[PDB]
Amino acid sequence: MAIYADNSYSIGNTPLVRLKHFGHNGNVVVKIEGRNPSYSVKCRIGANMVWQAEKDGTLTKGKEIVDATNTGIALAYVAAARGYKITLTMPETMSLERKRLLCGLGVNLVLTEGAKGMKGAIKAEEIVDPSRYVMLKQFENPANPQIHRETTGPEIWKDTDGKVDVVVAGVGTGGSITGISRAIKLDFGKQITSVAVEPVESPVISQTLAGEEVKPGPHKIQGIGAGFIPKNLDLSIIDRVETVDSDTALATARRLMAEEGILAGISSGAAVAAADRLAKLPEFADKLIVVILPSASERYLSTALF
Amino acid sequence: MAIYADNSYSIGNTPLVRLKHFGHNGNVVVKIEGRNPSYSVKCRIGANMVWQAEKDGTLTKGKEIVDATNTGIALAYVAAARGYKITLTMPETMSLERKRLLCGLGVNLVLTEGAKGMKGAIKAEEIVDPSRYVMLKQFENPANPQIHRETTGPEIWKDTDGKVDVVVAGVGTGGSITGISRAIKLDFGKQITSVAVEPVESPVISQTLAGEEVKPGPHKIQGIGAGFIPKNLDLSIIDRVETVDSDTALATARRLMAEEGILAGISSGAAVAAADRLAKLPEFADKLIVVILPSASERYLSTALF
Amino acid sequence: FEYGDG
Amino acid sequence: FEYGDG
Ligand SMILES: C=C(/N=C/c1c(COP(=O)(O)O)cnc(C)c1O)C(=O)O
Ligand SMILES: C=C(/N=C/c1c(COP(=O)(O)O)cnc(C)c1O)C(=O)O
Ligand SMILES: CC(=O)OC[C@H](N)C(=O)O
Ligand SMILES: CC(=O)OC[C@H](N)C(=O)O
Repeated sequence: MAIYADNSYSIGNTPLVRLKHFGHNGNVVVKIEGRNPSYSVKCRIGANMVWQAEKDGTLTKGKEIVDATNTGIALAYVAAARGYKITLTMPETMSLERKRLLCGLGVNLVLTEGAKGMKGAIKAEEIVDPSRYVMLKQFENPANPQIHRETTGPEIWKDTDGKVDVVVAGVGTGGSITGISRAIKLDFGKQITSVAVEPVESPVISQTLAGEEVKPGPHKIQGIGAGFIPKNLDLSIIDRVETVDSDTALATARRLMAEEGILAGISSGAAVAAADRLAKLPEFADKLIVVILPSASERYLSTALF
Repeated sequence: MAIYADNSYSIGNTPLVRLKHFGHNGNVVVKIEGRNPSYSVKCRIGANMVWQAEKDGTLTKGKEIVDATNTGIALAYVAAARGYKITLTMPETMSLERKRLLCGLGVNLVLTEGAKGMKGAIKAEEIVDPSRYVMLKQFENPANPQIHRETTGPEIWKDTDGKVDVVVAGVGTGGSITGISRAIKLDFGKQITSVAVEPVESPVISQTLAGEEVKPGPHKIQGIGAGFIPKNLDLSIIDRVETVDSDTALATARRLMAEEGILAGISSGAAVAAADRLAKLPEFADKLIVVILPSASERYLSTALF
Repeated sequence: FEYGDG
Repeated sequence: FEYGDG
């Protein structure tokens, strides 16, 4: 009987869809993480961070969840499904529909100033006298990459029958590309190309790897470009870094909608734009490129996407 | 290789989630059709109606799709994915986010007057000099119930290991409960209880079956309560009809969100409210009740749901 | 007219 | 400040 005891266990098994108007002869395939319990890739880590914290006793009945953040919407539905209280912090700058959703899920919301971005959101460590609160810390909590190592990567391996050659993923916390790369490279033993994507507006991974001045900047690609290197980004399994600009990312997401019939978020367009560039290099012509589409476009109705 | 050639083939395989704060000792289970390509149950019929129309030559390159309508958003992403033009009609009264979504998908939109409702929307048969246009007619097109007979019903049978005793579904076109009931009753041979749900504001199925005056009325449960008996509702496999009021349906959807962590639409709350009532009858105590949750709550951010 | 009646 | 820079 495939009946889940609560919504948190229904995470993953997202589909692979071949692109028709990007890439070269179908070499670009997308993984639609929009099709998850709270409709983003973060559902996977919202569940596992809560699960793991239960497993080692730091999360118990009567403790209240805290973190800074789609991760919020993920933790909120998990908190609701499993019966936890939850306070959150989010940059004010994020789309209204994720603001609106959190309130309906029972969250104690606390917006933070947009100019300070995620660093400002992480005004959350402030929040956690302990004993009552527990902060889950998505940017460094290893339970974030390991759910991707346990489910998302294996889903990609199985659905491609081991044929995946390249994985393209935008980087926020870095959990996705880390767990996925570790699974396919270390668990399944295949030397793929792991491609991190970041905004050209805030290319801190590129600058770091080049031994250059780290200069983050503001951008419109919600989800990625934290402005620093997160602990949950394993630089050692990253083979390549692609940068993408906001306008192109937006245009690409619109194209996914109107030309492919795929309802994808802003960061999904960035990831595909990056993948499309690699896919049109002759060196990648015989390569199957798998691209993570982290979220769905209805969570961006209030944004420059529409 | 589980890679879909376009987004239309990725329909279905939606999850079953056990409810914790409804029913009696876990006898209520929900099927989350929010987890579909365009995030509603209608994805299934958007795909199959287009597929079937291709298969018998009425839909060809250069023909333009028409119908009246979530079905719109379903046909739109399929039209985009497979390369068809599409005009639609929808009652003005429907949520802004489904209006907004259609435009981004490439649709030629035409809103109709709310007081006239769906009948008014079906100002669409108007639209189809033929030869160019083809109307798919979801309220009578048999390809609507048969995709539910081919996928949704079998998904329910398999995931419950044949243990499903009751299926609760709201009725719009009637395609869902018809195909599902036919599958489980005729294909798998199990005499379940098929429960149609309609608004108490517009109980035309109840009135018809009672041989009483059919008096439809206005209501807030988007998706169901067309105000007439659709051809795609097979009355012969309907064992029971439950009515639910708008306020209770809204309250139930909010509860699903805040207490179960399930992001469900307005009609999903109606279906669960009906199921909950049956589930608390001693005659249904040893019965596994499966409830269709047709859509997801972010498509209702502009509604009385929020 | 909410539904609407049609 | 769009991103934001943090
Ligand atoms: C950091 C989170 N978002 C992750 C994310 C990402 C990046 O995924 P990883 O964190 O696993 O790198 C990409 N695109 C979108 C829309 C995302 O929400 C958050 O919701 O706070
Ligand atoms: C008639 C359509 N909707 C079907 C529907 C239904 C009813 O499903 P069936 O048409 O299969 O009966 C229930 N709830 C929601 C939200 C729905 O969108 C339409 O989108 O026009
Ligand atoms: C969705 C949100 O803004 O969070 C994304 C991620 N925390 C980041 O670096 O922005
Ligand atoms: C979502 C929409 O309004 O359509 C639902 C269905 N056509 C009905 O009877 O209302």
